[PDB]
Amino acid sequence: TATLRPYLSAVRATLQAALCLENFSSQVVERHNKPEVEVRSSKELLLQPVTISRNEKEKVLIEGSINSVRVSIAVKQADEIEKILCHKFMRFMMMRAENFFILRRKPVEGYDISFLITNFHTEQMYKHKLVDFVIHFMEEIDKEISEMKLSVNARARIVAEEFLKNF
Amino acid sequence: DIAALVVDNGSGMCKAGFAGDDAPRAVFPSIVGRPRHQGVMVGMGQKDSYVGDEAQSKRGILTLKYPIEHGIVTNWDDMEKIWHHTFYNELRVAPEEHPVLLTEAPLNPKANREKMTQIMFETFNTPAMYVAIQAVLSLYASGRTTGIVMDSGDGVTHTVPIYEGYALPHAILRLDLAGRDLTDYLMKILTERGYSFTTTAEREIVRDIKEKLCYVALDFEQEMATAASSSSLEKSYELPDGQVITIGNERFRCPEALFQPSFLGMESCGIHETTFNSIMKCDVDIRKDLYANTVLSGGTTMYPGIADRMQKEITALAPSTMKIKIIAPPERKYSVWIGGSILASLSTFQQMWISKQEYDESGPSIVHRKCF
Amino acid sequence: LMKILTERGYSFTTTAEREIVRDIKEKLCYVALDFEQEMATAASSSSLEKSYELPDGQVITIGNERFRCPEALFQPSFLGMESCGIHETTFNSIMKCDVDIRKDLYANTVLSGGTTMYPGIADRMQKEITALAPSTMKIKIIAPPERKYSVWIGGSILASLSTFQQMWISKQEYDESGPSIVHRKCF
Amino acid sequence: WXAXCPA
Amino acid sequence: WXAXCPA
Amino acid sequence: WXAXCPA
Amino acid sequence: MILLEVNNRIIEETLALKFENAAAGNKPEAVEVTFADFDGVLYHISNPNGDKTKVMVSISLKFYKELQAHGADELLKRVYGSFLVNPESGYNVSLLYDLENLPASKDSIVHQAGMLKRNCFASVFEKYFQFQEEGKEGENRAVIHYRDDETMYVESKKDRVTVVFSTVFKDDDDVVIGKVFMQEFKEGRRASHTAPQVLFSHREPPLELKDTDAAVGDNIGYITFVLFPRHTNASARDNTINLIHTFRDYLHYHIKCSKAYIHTRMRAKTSDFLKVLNRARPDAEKKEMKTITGKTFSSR
Ligand SMILES: Nc1ncnc2c1ncn2[C@@H]1O[C@H](COP(=O)(O)OP(=O)(O)O)[C@@H](O)[C@H]1O
Ligand SMILES: [Mg+2]
Repeated sequence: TATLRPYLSAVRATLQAALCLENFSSQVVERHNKPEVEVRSSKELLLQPVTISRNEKEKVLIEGSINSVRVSIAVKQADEIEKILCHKFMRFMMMRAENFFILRRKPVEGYDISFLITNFHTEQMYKHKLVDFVIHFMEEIDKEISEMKLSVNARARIVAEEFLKNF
Repeated sequence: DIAALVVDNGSGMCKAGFAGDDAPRAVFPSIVGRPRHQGVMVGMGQKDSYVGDEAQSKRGILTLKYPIEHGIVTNWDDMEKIWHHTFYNELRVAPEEHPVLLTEAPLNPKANREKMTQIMFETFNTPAMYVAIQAVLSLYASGRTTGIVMDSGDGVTHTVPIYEGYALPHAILRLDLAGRDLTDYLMKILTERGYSFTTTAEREIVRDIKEKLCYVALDFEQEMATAASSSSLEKSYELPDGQVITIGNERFRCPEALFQPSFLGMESCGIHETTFNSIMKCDVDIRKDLYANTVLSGGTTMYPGIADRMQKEITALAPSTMKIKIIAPPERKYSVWIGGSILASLSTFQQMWISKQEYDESGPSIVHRKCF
Repeated sequence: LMKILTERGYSFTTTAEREIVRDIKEKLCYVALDFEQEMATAASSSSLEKSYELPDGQVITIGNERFRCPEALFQPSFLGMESCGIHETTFNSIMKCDVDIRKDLYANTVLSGGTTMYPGIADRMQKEITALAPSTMKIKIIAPPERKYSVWIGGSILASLSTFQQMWISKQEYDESGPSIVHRKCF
Repeated sequence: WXAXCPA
Repeated sequence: WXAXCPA
Repeated sequence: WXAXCPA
Repeated sequence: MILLEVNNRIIEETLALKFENAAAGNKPEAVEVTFADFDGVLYHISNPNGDKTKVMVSISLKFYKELQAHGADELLKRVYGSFLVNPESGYNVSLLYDLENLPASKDSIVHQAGMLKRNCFASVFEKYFQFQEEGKEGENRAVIHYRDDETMYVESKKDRVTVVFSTVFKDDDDVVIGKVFMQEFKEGRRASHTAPQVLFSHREPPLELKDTDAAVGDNIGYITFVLFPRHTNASARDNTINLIHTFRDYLHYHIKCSKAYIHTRMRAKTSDFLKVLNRARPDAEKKEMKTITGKTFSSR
């Protein structure tokens, strides 16, 4: 859209300032190769967690590291119906978290969705296309949730007409 | 900067934009199309429904339906989709960041504007909204404070006299007779030549023909005799398949229905008599000021030479000492929106919105108390 | 009524349907005793709703409008008119008479016509006139149950009289002067 | 409309 | 027909 | 009427 | 299934099985089946004092007191004849079928035994239908506690019957979706040229509930049906009673199917987002052709 343009430009510019990932083997365990932002084992391989917010309640928290990036998104939820629909939709997104290679089966507490892009995802898959996917999600999620809301309204109207027709 | 949205949302053409401009940002036909066949090619654009210009482009394989009929919303599941496409696809702006200014024809069911408010607040969560009459916005766009507007909208015609900014709600007149009825009439009378248009995709072609070749006659009988006696008044149009049609006498019979509803089997009176009666409904001591400030509007008053016919009819009706001056700006097709971009931009208006908390307190019925 | 019915969503516009609207009026309309109270009631309860069946089988449902249509008789401002209601008209036409005869007129006010056949118009008129007139005078709205034909019934009573036979306009007299004679013989 | 005319 | 439909 | 009001 | 049905399946099944076993001449076996229904109704089909020849079908309702009022058993008696006996201890209504005195055409009594709850409801409801048919104004108006936190206020006048549902849902998601499902309930009268006047309110209770004990509050919704003498006549009152009886349960049912409806659209959009992600995976240069099972091709 055109009301999220500076917010999305800032988010995209912060995404490709992180996502400069490198291969790294663990220090606190013999031969494991684990994402350093998930284990939080070494405090020297962790960059500052940067927040980019459009208003009080829509934001992106980006936690960088040497071989991983965790991007948590707190989406706009205006009323209770949008909250229910956003919850169910994010849940149906988590369900397939092996088809989405950069997704995370559980969101970071306080945030609606979370992506975890390690270094293998930037070595075996296009980096700019991952950035584009994140920005496209942030662009289109509000529109899709609004269409869900309109679908619920239409279902309510059809149910009312199906009842009051028999009288 | 942050400014209110102005959404005309007419009966046939949805026009939306930002307040403070001199032209609508997005203009598109308010139709919803759904496919009537079954795809066979894998992965090629399988989606539920097209809306707006996209439906016009792919109208060959869709069935088009108008959500608004005669100025009344008759399918809310489609009006919601229209507004959604306006917000997120045409203007591409979040709905809960700007106040909205909607328009509605006068003498309309209260349920219409009540549901408008309910949709704008519960669904899209706009922080403020307002539902103004179309003729008042047209007069605001004209740039005066007294006169009678004759908004021959495409879906509906209506006249609203105003004097010194004091609208007279007992002289407003509404006539359900406008562009869509003329389109259907043209479809009905085109069969005489032999051209048969039945489906909606063909009604769109008929509207494109009406919007291009039709014109109103200064004197009906004279034009009929001229078209019958000489083949010098016929025009040629090319359908979007290569066929060529030639329409003559029909050209001025379609818009003539506006002045003679008897053609369409209606008991009503022409728009000229409607305007004259709406003027004579007012008190005498102001009638002259109306006679010299008759204003046209709507996309159905774009027919060539309609100002002359209207002036002649009203001069024949009104007394012979009043100066009739049909104010017809060459931009009338957007006047209803233009005045909006003015009204929402004024500084003495920012206290007349319907705030979200006012609605949360008083229910959707607050539109009757706030909006005139 | 045709104008306010569109609010519910019924569009009667043809002269043929004006008869249907007049029928709806004389079948369901009624005069409210306290207008603001009835407006508060009809907007808070489903006790005013009434259903009418059009000749095509559809049924419309009118609530509030049932008493907004005749209320205009007491508040012509609803129709954009400037004049006063019928109660104020009666009170004024009384007050313009001599002082000695105001009491008798107060006591013997008589309704008539076919527009006064509204359930609850006699009591509303009595309340309004009592509110206008002084407290020592007594108001009696003589509303007979045949007030739809009074102008005819009385018209009959007059014609059958024997002392009235001299007040006629005979053919010879019209032949003498002309159509202007109606200004002299008839009062 | 609901009564009279379609809309 | 001439335009629309065959006849 | 002729002047004022219709009739 | 769109509209909920009024006949219970377990009662019909059990009684038809017992009647088939009795009609064939087999010796009767024991039966003790307890179950439930909508609105907290409790059924119990058993035998009286181990008498394997009699089957007693008892029902416990929530409008306990409104059915004990005088005249609230006219319909039950009329429909059930000699089957209606004294209630079993702890229950409210009780039918008693003797497996040796069963009349012919055993389908009718089972069809009328599966509608025991509907008949108990219609018996306490036709009172006001009659109070309106007989041309009497100001007849008794009551509040049927058809549930435990919701009420149905019935009133009968000279020319109408007003039914006001005071309803509230238990779960938060159900409350949020029910606000919508009840707001959009006046848009149904555009589907039929003859539908009762429906009014919805959740700002304030109607003026009918100001002298009565119908449930009120700031979380309750009020839905007023105005049934006119074209919906309560002696020929179309069966459908009206069925609908007024199953209205709340039907709304609950469709609120709970709305979620299973939305889930399909959410799966579709999830796949549509996966297709946008797929633009990041670099297309392979050569793939090995496998089999339906997934093993190597084993041939060119
Ligand atoms: N130049 C024209 N001549 C004749 N008819 C026109 C012309 N332009 C538009 N129309 C017709 O008038 C209508 C346009 O009115 P419009 O301003 O869009 O009002 P609405 O928003 O109610 O559709 C359309 O139905 C169109 O077919
Ligand atoms: Mg318009």
